[PDB]
Amino acid sequence: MRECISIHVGQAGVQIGNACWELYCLEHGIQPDGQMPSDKTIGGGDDSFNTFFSETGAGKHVPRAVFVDLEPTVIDEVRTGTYRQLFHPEQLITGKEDAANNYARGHYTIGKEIIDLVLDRIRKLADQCTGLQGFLVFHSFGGGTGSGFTSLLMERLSVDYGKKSKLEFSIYPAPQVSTAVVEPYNSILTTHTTLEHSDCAFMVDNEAIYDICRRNLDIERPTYTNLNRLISQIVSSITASLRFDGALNVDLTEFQTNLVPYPRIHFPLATYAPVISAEKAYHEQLSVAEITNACFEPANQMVKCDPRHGKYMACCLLYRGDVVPKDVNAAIATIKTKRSIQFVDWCPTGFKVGINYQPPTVVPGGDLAKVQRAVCMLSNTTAIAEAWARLDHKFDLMYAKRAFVHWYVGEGMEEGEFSEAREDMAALEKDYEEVGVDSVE
Amino acid sequence: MRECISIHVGQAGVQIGNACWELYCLEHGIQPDGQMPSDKTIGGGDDSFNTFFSETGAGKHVPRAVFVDLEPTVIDEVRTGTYRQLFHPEQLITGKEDAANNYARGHYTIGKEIIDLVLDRIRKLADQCTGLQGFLVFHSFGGGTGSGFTSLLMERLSVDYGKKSKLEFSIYPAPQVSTAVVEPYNSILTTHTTLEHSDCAFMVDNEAIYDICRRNLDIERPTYTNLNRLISQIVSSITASLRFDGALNVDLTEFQTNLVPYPRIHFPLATYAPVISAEKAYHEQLSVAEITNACFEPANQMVKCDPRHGKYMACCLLYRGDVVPKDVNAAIATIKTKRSIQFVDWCPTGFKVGINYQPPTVVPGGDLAKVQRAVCMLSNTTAIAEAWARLDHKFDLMYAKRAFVHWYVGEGMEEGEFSEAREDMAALEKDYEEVGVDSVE
Amino acid sequence: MREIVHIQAGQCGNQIGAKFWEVISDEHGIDPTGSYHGDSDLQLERINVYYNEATGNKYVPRAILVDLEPGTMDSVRSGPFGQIFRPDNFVFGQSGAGNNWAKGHYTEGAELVDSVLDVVRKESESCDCLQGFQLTHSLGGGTGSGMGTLLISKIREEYPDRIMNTFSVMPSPKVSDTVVEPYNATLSVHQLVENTDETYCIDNEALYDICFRTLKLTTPTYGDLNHLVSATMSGVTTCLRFPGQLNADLRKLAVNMVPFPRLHFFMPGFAPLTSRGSQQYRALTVPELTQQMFDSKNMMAACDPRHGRYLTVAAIFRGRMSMKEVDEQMLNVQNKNSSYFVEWIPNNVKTAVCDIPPRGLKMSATFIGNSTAIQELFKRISEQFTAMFRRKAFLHWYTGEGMDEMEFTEAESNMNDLVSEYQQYQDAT
Amino acid sequence: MREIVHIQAGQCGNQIGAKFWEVISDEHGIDPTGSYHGDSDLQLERINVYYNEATGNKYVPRAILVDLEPGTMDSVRSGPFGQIFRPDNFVFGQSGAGNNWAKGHYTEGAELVDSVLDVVRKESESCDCLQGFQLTHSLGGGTGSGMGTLLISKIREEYPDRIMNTFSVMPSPKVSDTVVEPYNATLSVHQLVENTDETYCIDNEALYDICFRTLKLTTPTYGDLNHLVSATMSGVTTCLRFPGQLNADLRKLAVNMVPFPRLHFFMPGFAPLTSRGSQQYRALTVPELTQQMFDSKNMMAACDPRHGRYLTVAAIFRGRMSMKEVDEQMLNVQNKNSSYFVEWIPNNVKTAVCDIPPRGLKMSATFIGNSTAIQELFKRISEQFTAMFRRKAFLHWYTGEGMDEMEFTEAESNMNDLVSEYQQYQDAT
Ligand SMILES: CC(=O)O[C@H]1C(=O)[C@@]2(C)[C@H]([C@H](OC(=O)c3ccccc3)[C@]3(O)C[C@H](OC(=O)[C@H](O)[C@@H](NC(=O)c4ccccc4)c4ccccc4)C(C)=C1C3(C)C)[C@]1(OC(C)=O)CO[C@@H]1C[C@@H]2O
Ligand SMILES: CC(=O)O[C@H]1C(=O)[C@@]2(C)[C@H]([C@H](OC(=O)c3ccccc3)[C@]3(O)C[C@H](OC(=O)[C@H](O)[C@@H](NC(=O)c4ccccc4)c4ccccc4)C(C)=C1C3(C)C)[C@]1(OC(C)=O)CO[C@@H]1C[C@@H]2O
Ligand SMILES: Nc1nc2c(ncn2[C@@H]2O[C@H](COP(=O)(O)OP(=O)(O)O)[C@@H](O)[C@H]2O)c(=O)[nH]1
Ligand SMILES: Nc1nc2c(ncn2[C@@H]2O[C@H](COP(=O)(O)OP(=O)(O)O)[C@@H](O)[C@H]2O)c(=O)[nH]1
Repeated sequence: MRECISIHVGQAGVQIGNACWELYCLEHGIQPDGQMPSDKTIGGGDDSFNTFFSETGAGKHVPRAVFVDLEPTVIDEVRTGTYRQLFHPEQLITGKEDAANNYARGHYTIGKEIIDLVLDRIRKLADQCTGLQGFLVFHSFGGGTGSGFTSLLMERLSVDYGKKSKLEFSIYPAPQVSTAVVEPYNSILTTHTTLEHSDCAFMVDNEAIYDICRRNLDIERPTYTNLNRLISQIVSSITASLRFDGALNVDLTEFQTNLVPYPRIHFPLATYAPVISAEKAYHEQLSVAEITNACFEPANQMVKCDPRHGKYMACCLLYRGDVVPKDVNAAIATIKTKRSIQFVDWCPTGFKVGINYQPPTVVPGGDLAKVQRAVCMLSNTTAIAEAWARLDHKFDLMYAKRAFVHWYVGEGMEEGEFSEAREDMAALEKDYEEVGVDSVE
Repeated sequence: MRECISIHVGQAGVQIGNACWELYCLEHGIQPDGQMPSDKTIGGGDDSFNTFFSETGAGKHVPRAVFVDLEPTVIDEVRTGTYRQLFHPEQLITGKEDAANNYARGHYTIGKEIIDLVLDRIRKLADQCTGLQGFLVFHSFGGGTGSGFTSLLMERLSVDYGKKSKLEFSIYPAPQVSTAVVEPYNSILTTHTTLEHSDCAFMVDNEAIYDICRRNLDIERPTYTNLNRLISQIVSSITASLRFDGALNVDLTEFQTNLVPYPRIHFPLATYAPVISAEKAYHEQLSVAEITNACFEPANQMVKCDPRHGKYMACCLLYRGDVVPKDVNAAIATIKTKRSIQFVDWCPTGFKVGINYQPPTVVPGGDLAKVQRAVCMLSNTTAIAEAWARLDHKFDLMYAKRAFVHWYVGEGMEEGEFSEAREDMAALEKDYEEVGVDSVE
Repeated sequence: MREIVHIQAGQCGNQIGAKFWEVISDEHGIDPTGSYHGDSDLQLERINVYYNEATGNKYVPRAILVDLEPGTMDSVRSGPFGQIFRPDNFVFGQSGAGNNWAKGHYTEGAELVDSVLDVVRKESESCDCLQGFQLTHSLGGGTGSGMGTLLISKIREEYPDRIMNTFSVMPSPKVSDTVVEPYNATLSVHQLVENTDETYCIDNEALYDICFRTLKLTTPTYGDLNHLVSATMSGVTTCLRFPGQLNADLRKLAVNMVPFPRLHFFMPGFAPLTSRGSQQYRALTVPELTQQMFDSKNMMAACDPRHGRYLTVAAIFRGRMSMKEVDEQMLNVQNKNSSYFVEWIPNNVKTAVCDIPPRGLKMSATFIGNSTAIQELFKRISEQFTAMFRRKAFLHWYTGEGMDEMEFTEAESNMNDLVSEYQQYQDAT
Repeated sequence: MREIVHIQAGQCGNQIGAKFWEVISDEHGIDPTGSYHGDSDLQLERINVYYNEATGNKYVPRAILVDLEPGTMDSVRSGPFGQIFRPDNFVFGQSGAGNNWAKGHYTEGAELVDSVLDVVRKESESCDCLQGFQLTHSLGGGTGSGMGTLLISKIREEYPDRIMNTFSVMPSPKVSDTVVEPYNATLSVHQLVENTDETYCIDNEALYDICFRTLKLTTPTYGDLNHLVSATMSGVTTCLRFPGQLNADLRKLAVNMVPFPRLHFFMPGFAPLTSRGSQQYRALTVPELTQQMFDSKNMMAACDPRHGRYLTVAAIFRGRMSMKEVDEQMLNVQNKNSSYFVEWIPNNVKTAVCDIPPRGLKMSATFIGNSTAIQELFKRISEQFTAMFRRKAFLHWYTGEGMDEMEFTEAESNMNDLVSEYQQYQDAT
């Protein structure tokens, strides 16, 4: 059984998961009290709730997910909220003080105190698995728990397990919008485990999502609650071919085989094409052809980036619903035709399509409309180096005067560690300079 | 008929028995006024009340148990309480002053005055037996009656009877928690009869039970009343295959044959796996496989101990309820697989399973939930030597200055007896050093 | 003529035989009460092989139930088939065996065996012309091992020429549910060597393996594994009870299964075994059944025949079948697999063919193999034995009961000598 | 006689064969449940070429379904035709292949192939006189490519003289839906060279082109393209199953299709293909069908024959037809187009004529071509291969799984050598 583990770390990581685990409840037809209703005398793990829901006896569905925070407060929104009996009580693990936007606290001081209790929750879910697929860590670069703790966990998960996929859903720091002033300190130090221990790190940021809500979608005033329903449709599609039938299904490992060229070039941005408001959902031509072109739009990116500034290296089309493939292959051939879209010269064969039959669900009270088709495009590009150049420069400014150093050293790390994680990220940005360039003879 | 004798000595020994004889009343369907209700026109000693209940004429069930105390006060909680007509009047034997945390008083001074009246109660129950199995002494090491009197009785029970099993349910002194300061004096002196006269001594202690209530069970604030319902499920399962049908039944003597290697290596700790609170009883996977693994947990121990510090020598699985054996044999083979679990090198064949069909009863107002399966694991390990090293050191501290010696000598024992019972326990702890070690050639 | 006395002994012995006399009692159309409700007069011609007819056409088996514990007897009495036995054949003590060999063979066994051999003589003095006996018991129990081998070693003094065979369950190291089952199995292998004519070694793991892989069961109990075993025990003496084209008694097997004395440890096998649903997808034929009887995954002994050579086999078919296909399939096997057979014996296979299949299908078969690969059993025990005994663990519960050490060392050597008897007869030309 | 074992492998393999045994199961009037519901006794004379008759006139194919992923098997079971297979032939692992060649050929393939060759021997030991095998698989998948070529290279060690052919789907650069399909196709072309008797190279673009232009379909799925392909695979072995005027087995083609060893890569073709509606406007005749079989737009391989020369072709007609018109049309072609044929072979065409058309029309035909123009396939791959491999992209997912570089460089050279084998046999007199 294609089972998978969600881990939701820190405030952002928890609050995304609300929006994730809201959705799968609708995907598999599960009430917020964990119950499938009486109109499901059909095949459950044939609808495959069984990758995200261990079926407790007597018709009861509890996730394979763990909600971890160093602060009591965030998870206590999940107790009560409405999800107060969806979750297993023992998978909502609270500390007492958060890392408090301090990587040294989340990794050394506070994080170690709950790390074995969290790893022991993993084993209780790891031993219930048959054919474990991998882990889905959610966090934010630029928290304390999202960076400090996640770094501590990913070390321990690499040692105990090794073999499985470990996906990350990070939130990257936005170039203008930021709310912590040590936001770049906590991102340089999380660089270390993100490239080494994760197998595929995704990056999103809040400004590139603000664009999409306002422009494609005509929401006046987004909150985090609005953005995370969007986040969840990207992840819901990723992991949908594990758990629904379709031609050209794609396991969690078939991403990495088809998306990732080299060891540490594993930072693909996602998109999602049918972000359409109810009114704008008429005046649609929402065919396969238009929605494939919309993925390649530099405005429909989930990262503050412009693929017109770099070259794509792989793409990866994951479609849901009322789909005929030859419409897709004719829309690929258009994509190969255009010269505004630069692939690299060593790719040649562009990219991997994957289709699934299960259409998305419209989240109730949600922002989307009812669409028939839907497409994430996970896509390596050299344009995500530009996100890095805009953030190294913020780190290099503050660390030039050794600003907030005294908080960090007095918590269980060294001054020396800044100089290593800065070199470490400077080497990544040098890899994408050398991976964009073709070789000639 | 598979009959058995409970003897409940001292304050702790009585107050456990309340929680034991509460339970069997529910096991066999007996009201607190000793009556089976009208809906039992089925086979009584076929449900085999007849190991713990001599059926008085006219449908009335009185135990084969004797409640002994040197103090009037404890048993007077049983007269009245609610059990005031469950018990035979003549099996509630009171002294007038307790031994008063003084072994010399419980064994020589006060104990001899009631010892023949207690042995004569045994004969009145011994002669009513057909196929007497053995005795179940309950007490605490570190009382006066629990140590001094129990030592006196076990001498007399070995002489009159010899042949039968004599189980003990001791409470061992906890390393931090203690309430008597001569607690180690009374434990060194009870060492003598525990290894010599008992056939199988169990040890529990209060801290290792505090853990389980708080952690597995989410009780905020345990009392003795809470702990002893737990104690009683361990004993209720031990003696359940005598008195219910199941495949692989296990008599009282089949423990000792399968649990006990050598003459004095007969100190097995028990566990119990489904200690689950009502809320945490959903979010269960409470299969046979998980509940077998839970026995081998160093946290689910009934002794302040960590089997990761010693090697198991035998184990002994006693299961109740909705059980398919092949699930068990596949869970054994997992246990043999792991290298965190050290058996010894002369065991090879690990351990003995036993199954019973009768599911536990949820004690009303009790702490457990409704579980379908349940497992005690009686298990010899070399890790119980560690409980001893932590208590000899407390004895050796106080006896270095000959502290409370003047109370003991002036009551009917010698200074010389401390030096013999210290050597006696030092030899046990030397046996487990020499029984953990394999022989090589 | 050719009666069989059944001595089911111990807990395990009683469970199998409970299910055993539920099959035989279906073979001959015996009511639960003990009346006859068949239609075919084949069921009665040879009913007397197992059943005493009593007054007014009730049919009481010739089985004797022995125990050292009242429990199993009360279960059987109170069940569906309590009515079928004679109540003077429920012979039982009160004090349990301890899963201790000494306790069932010397102390508490010897006390009872007088009151049981007196029941053996009720049965043996009533028969026309007795053929054989049979224990159903367990090497690894107290009464199955100890009391069983006391009953055996006291029947050879009375009835020294009847085919006495056992269906003995042998321990497997993968599935352990008793700590001293090496002690209890070693001291009874010692007795089965010198005293028995045929020994059908059965394991536990080999029966799950049939349930999981072949039958596609989910959740096996003792109830299910012995339901298999009873379909083997029915097959053994089929041609004793039904007419056939080749007949084959107990004695007929014994004679040409057993090259040397002492090597009388057989590996059964049954075929067919399908799941329900997967029955309309196998065509049921003699080459279909032959392939199951020689596949390793249909052995009720937890060994692989490929770790040795069959000395001899017997093939007992039950059904309206041909003789060429039988004589050919049994030929094409000992040609294609000629290195899996001992070559100093021509025609390793004996066929027997009955006419009467079990009461649900056509064309069953039963494989009974004298393979050299059974020393894999005796060594896995004599490694556990020698690992506990070097410490002298669990010794006082044995020396306490009338035994001593020198019974152990000799019994260990009698097991380890016959490992060097299967070994000699595997290799060396 | 002349049985065919079917090994459908991978995801693609299972989809085609799902639709393949929906055609064959119509050729012989097999019910979805597995009973027979025909009327003509032609359907049964040679049913045994594909179907084991089982107990009580049910017909179980001789197909084995292999996968490294439970999904396709559960789909097929739960569909219209789940009932038809034997449930012991649904052999599958749990961990997916990765669309990785190494993962299906070394790590997770080798683990399973033991449990599959044991199913090959269930099938091969039941046949009267086996003719051949067949994979249905995909060069560009994990299990289709990797596990397929592990199964093949282990059958040549067992059954070294049976016609083993593949219907392999080959990648096209116009339609890409996997990034490393050059890696996965290169390492399996290497195995198909030395191990296979005939190889029917099929593409994707060539099947849309038939749907769009000829059939006038709107919206093709895998469901529709393999429905075509299965009408080719039926045609191949028609004269093996039906009586004809010229017969032609698997072996008959093989022999005179293949000049040199190693050049066993064929281009199928089917005719007729009309839309519905445009059927009453074509007169259906032998010159009508011949013109479709030689037109480039009816090739199921995405090439143009005009970029080379046919070495040899075979023409397999199915229907009540003449022999002069056949013998003439096949003559008038290799005269008018004599520069499109290799001239060192006289009579490039082999005709076979069956008597039994498909179950909707008269007079079908099947073109199977050994053209030199198939090096257009091998070069379009060995350009993508050499463009990724010069960077060593996607390498750690391969060297991680037991492979190394030197398996690549040799496998690239084995593909690039046979480009220089079609090249030699196109030109040079
Ligand atoms: C339509 C049909 O043919 O059904 C068969 C059947 O499907 C199969 C699968 C049966 C079936 O057996 C089981 O499923 C099974 C259940 C528990 C324990 C062991 C097996 C069957 O239940 C059992 C049943 O057996 C008999 O009736 C024999 O007489 C058998 N008798 C019993 O053990 C028995 C069963 C139930 C009640 C009372 C007695 C026997 C075999 C050898 C020697 C003496 C007697 C049969 C043939 C079948 C069913 C009914 C489905 C099989 O078993 C036996 C012992 O025959 C399992 O593998 C064999 C092959 C059979 O073909
Ligand atoms: C009235 C009439 O003559 O109609 C024809 C028809 O119009 C044509 C266009 C058919 C038709 O086929 C298709 O349109 C088609 C659909 C999906 C994929 C591939 C083709 C036909 O559907 C398919 C159908 O095929 C058969 O019945 C064969 O036995 C065929 N069987 C199947 O594949 C099958 C399909 C659907 C339902 C049941 C069976 C076969 C072919 C080769 C080997 C074995 C079996 C036929 C002759 C026709 C229709 C019905 C319109 C054609 O195809 C076949 C496979 O024969 C397409 O080009 C040919 C030429 C036929 O003349
Ligand atoms: N198949 C099988 N039979 C057993 C096993 N253990 C004991 N037996 C049988 O049970 C009988 C021996 O009794 P035992 O179970 O020791 O008796 P008790 O333990 O006092 O009730 C014999 O007939 C044995 O063949 C076992 O593990 N498997
Ligand atoms: N023709 C073809 N077959 C494919 C393609 N991708 C995978 N396959 C086939 O699918 C099988 C692998 O199964 P896969 O799709 O990986 O299974 P998953 O775990 O469900 O993704 C192999 O037999 C492949 O040859 C493709 O692009 N084309």
